[PDB]
Amino acid sequence: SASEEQVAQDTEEVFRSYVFYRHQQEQEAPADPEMVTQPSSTMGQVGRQLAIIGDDINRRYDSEFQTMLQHLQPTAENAYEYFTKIATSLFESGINWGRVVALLGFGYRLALHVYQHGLTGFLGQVTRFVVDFMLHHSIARWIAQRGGWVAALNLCN
Amino acid sequence: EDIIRNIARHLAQMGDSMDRSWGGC
Ligand SMILES: [Cu+2]
Repeated sequence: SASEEQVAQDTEEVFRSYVFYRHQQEQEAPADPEMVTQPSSTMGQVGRQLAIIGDDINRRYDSEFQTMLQHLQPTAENAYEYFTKIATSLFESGINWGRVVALLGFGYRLALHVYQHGLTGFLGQVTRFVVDFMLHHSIARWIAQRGGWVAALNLCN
Repeated sequence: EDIIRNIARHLAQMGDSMDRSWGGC
């Protein structure tokens, strides 16, 4: 549908802003220079809101995801496959806004982990994983049925 | 395969906890 397609084209700006604000807030509590680089756009506000409201629960899982990603050993060659299978298994049960933010958070954690392990210049490739998965696995469609990404601005705590 | 399932399970747990903690603004 046309609404699904608009949402899927907005995901890149949402994910890029989410990555920026999430990294900035964790740094203010080693930096990834690829994450430090329009802010008043509705999609930029959405990414920032979702970084803010997930902060407390994301912190509780930091140690688990660090251990699991070390075990997974993602590389340039297997990261598409691992990201897709992980994201597919996440949504097998269903979709709600928390799981959508968990997907964005997984793209953030994956991008950060591979950079810290020496895979440079990869953030754009993770962004494409997130955008393409949401289009092709009905996540953008669910978001369109909520009224688009702007509906996430009305999530609080 | 075992690591993929563990990671996806944690994402679902974290996402469901986030979803339960959020209301309207
Ligand atoms: Cu655990």
